[PDB]
Amino acid sequence: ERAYNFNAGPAALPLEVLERAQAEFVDYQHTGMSIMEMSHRGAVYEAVHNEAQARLLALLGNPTGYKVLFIQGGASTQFAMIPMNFLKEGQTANYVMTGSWASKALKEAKLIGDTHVAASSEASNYMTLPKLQEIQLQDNAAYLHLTSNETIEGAQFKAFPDTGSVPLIGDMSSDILSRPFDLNQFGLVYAGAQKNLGPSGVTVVIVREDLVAESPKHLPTMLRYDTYVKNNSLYNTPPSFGIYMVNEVLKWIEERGGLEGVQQANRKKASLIYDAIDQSGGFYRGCVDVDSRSDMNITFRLASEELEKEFVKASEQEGFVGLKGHRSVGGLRASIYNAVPYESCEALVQFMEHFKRSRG
Amino acid sequence: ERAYNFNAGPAALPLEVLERAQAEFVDYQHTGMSIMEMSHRGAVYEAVHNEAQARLLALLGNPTGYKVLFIQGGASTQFAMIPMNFLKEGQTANYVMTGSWASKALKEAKLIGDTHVAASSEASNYMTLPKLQEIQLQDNAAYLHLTSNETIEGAQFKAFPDTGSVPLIGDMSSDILSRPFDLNQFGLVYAGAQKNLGPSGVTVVIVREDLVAESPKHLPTMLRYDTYVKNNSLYNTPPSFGIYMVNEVLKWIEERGGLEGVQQANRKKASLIYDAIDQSGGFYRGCVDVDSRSDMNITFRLASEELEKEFVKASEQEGFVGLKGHRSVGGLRASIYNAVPYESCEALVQFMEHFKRSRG
Ligand SMILES: *Cc1c(COP(=O)(O)O)cnc(C)c1O
Ligand SMILES: *Cc1c(COP(=O)(O)O)cnc(C)c1O
Repeated sequence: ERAYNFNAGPAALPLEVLERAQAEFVDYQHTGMSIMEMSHRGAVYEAVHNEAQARLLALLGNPTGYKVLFIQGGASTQFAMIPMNFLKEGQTANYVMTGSWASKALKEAKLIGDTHVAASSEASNYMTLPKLQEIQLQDNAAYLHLTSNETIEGAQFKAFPDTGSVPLIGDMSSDILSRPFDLNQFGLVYAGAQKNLGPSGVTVVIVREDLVAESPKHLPTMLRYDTYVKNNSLYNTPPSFGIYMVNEVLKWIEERGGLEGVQQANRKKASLIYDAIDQSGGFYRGCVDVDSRSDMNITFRLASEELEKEFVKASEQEGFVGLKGHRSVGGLRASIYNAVPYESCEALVQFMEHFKRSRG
Repeated sequence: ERAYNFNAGPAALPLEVLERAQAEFVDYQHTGMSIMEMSHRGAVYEAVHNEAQARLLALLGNPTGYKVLFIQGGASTQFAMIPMNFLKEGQTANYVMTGSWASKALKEAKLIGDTHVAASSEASNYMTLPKLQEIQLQDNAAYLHLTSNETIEGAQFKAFPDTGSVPLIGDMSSDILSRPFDLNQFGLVYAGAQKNLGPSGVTVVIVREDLVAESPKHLPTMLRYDTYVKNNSLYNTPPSFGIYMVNEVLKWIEERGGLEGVQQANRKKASLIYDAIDQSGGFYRGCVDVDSRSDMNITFRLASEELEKEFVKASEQEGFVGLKGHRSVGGLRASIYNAVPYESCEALVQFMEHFKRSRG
C-alpha cells in the first residue's frame, strides 16, 4: 500500500516523516494549533525554522561562515537571483554545461548580463562529464556555476574544482544531502527541496556570508540575498509548513546515519540498478558513461522506442510511478533519492528482469 | 483544545480542512502516495491544481477572461513583479497610500520605475480611507494599485473605483475571498494565501489575460506573468501541497455558503467585537474611523501602553494567540479571517469585558 515511487520531482518522502507530520498536523505539541496556523515570528515556528538551518549545517560538518536561507520560487528562481546578485557589470557568469538544467541556468543568466561557457559535455551528447580539475577562467569571472547532478540526463559529478577567488556555485537540486561534500569549496549551493529534502515550495540556499554582505541595492527587496541573511529568511512570510517538513526530513537523514550513511545506502540502491542494466546483455543500456553515472537519477534505454513505451505502461500497471524518462533523453529514468527505499529498487530490478524475459 | 487563534498571518485554518488533509496526508485516495510525493505534471496533482483555479473563479461569479495563477514568493514578491510586468518606460505606477502594506508596495515599485501617489490617508494617520470614486490619473498611468485591506492598520475599502483603461490592481492579501467583489473592476488581484486561504508558500494572483498576453521579454522567466499563464503555473515545480490546501479551503468556503455566506458570518464576528469596543465607555478605542473599519483585522487601543501590555499578557495566559498589535499602531489587533470561528470572537469579547472590569 505504498507505491513504488520513482517520481523525479516532487518525489518520495520517508514514510516515517509522513507519519510524524500526519500525527501532529491538526495539533502541534498540544498548542491547539497546527504548525501551519502559527506565526512565523513566534517562538514555536522559529524553533523549527532555526533548527532546520542548524541541522542542515551539521549534516555538512558545520563549517563556519555559511548561512542557510529558505527562499521561495524553486531552483528556477535561483537561476535568475544568482546572476542578479553576483553578475556585476563588466564581469562574466561562467557556466559548466552538462545538460538540461545547466542549459536552463545559463539561459537565465544571459538575461542579466555577460555569460561564458567554461566547460561543456555537449560534444558527448552529455554522456561524458567534463573534466573540471583544470578549467580556465578569467579575472573578470563573477562565479563558476555547475549543476552537481543533471537530473534529466542522469549524470553526476563526484568531485568539484578548486576555483580560488572565483566563487563556485552549485545547483544541487537533485542530489543535495545525498552525499558528503566540502561546503567550503562553494560560495553558494542551492536546491529546490522537492527532490531530496521534502516538499515543494521551499528552496534551500546555503551561502558564504562574506559574499552577500551587501547585495545590489537596485534589486527588488525579495531578490537580494541580504534580505534573507539579515532577516533570517523571515523578512516576509516564509513557506513555513515546507520548512517544517524539511526539518523533519533532516531529522530523518540524521537517523539514517547522516550524509555518509545515506550515501552508502544510495550507492547500494544505485549499484543494484546499474548492475541490472550492465548484466542485461545489452537489453538495457545506460544513457551516460559509467564514470559519469548519477546515484540519484539512473537513465537507461531499451533497443527501441516501442520497447520503452511497453516498459513504461507495464511498469505503471504493476504500480511503478514515474519511470518514463524525459523526451529529450527518451527511455527510462529511475529517480532514487534518499527516501526511495531499497525495497522499491529491488522491485524495480525484479520487474526489469521479468520484463526482459517476457520479451525474450 | 483549539487555541483562540487571532494570528494575523499565517493564521487559522478551518479545523475541518486540517482534519481532511491530516486524514489523507500519508496516503491520498489510495494511491499509495501522499499528495506531496506526486508529480506536478501527473493527473492526480493536476486535478487538484486545476480544481483550485475553477473553484476560486466560481466563488467570484466565474467572470470570463481571467486566469488564476499560483506563484511563489508571497505578496511581497508581487510588489516587484507587478511593476516589473506593467510599469513600462514612460509610464507611472500609481498607488493609493492607506498604510503599511501600501507603503511597502510603493517602495518596491520605485525600484522598477516612475511612481505616483494618487491618493493617501496619511493626513488622517491612516484612520480615514481616501475617497477614490473620483481620483485623477494621467494618460501615462501604468495602473492604479490599492490595498483592499490594510492588515496592520485595520482599515478596509468597501468598494473600488472604476478606472477605465487604467488597470486597477489590488493587494487583497488579508481579505481575499472574504466578500463578494466584481473581479471585472480589476486587471489583477493578488494575495499571499496564508491570511485567508490556507498555507503560506502560495500566492494567488488573478489576472485579466488580455493584460498579460506578452510579458516583457527582458524579465527573468519566473518573473513574467505569461510564464504562469501559458504554462498553467506549472512551468516549474509549484508549491503543490500549498495549492492542495488552498483547494481544500476553497471547498470549505463553498460549504460555508460562498463569499456571500462568509461575508455575513464575518460581519457578525466583526460586529460583536466592534460593539464590545464601542460600548466600552471609551475603555477600548478603535484605531480607525467607523466608516473605514476592516472586518478582517480589528485594531484598537486602551488608555495606555501599560494597559495594552497587561491585555496582551493576560490574553496570552488565557489562551489567546496573536492579539498584540504592530508597534507602528500599538494596542491590539484581532485578526478574524474566514476560518476564525465566531466562538473565538465570543471568547475574545468575554475576555475584553472581564479584563476591563478587572481593571475597574
Ligand atoms: C528540478 C530541478 C530544477 C528546477 O527546480 P524548480 O523548483 O522546479 O524550479 C533545477 N535544477 C535541477 C538540477 C533540478 O533537478
Ligand atoms: C501579509 C501581507 C503582505 C505580505 O505577504 P507575504 O506573503 O508575507 O509577502 C502583503 N500585503 C498585505 C495586505 C498583507 O496582509
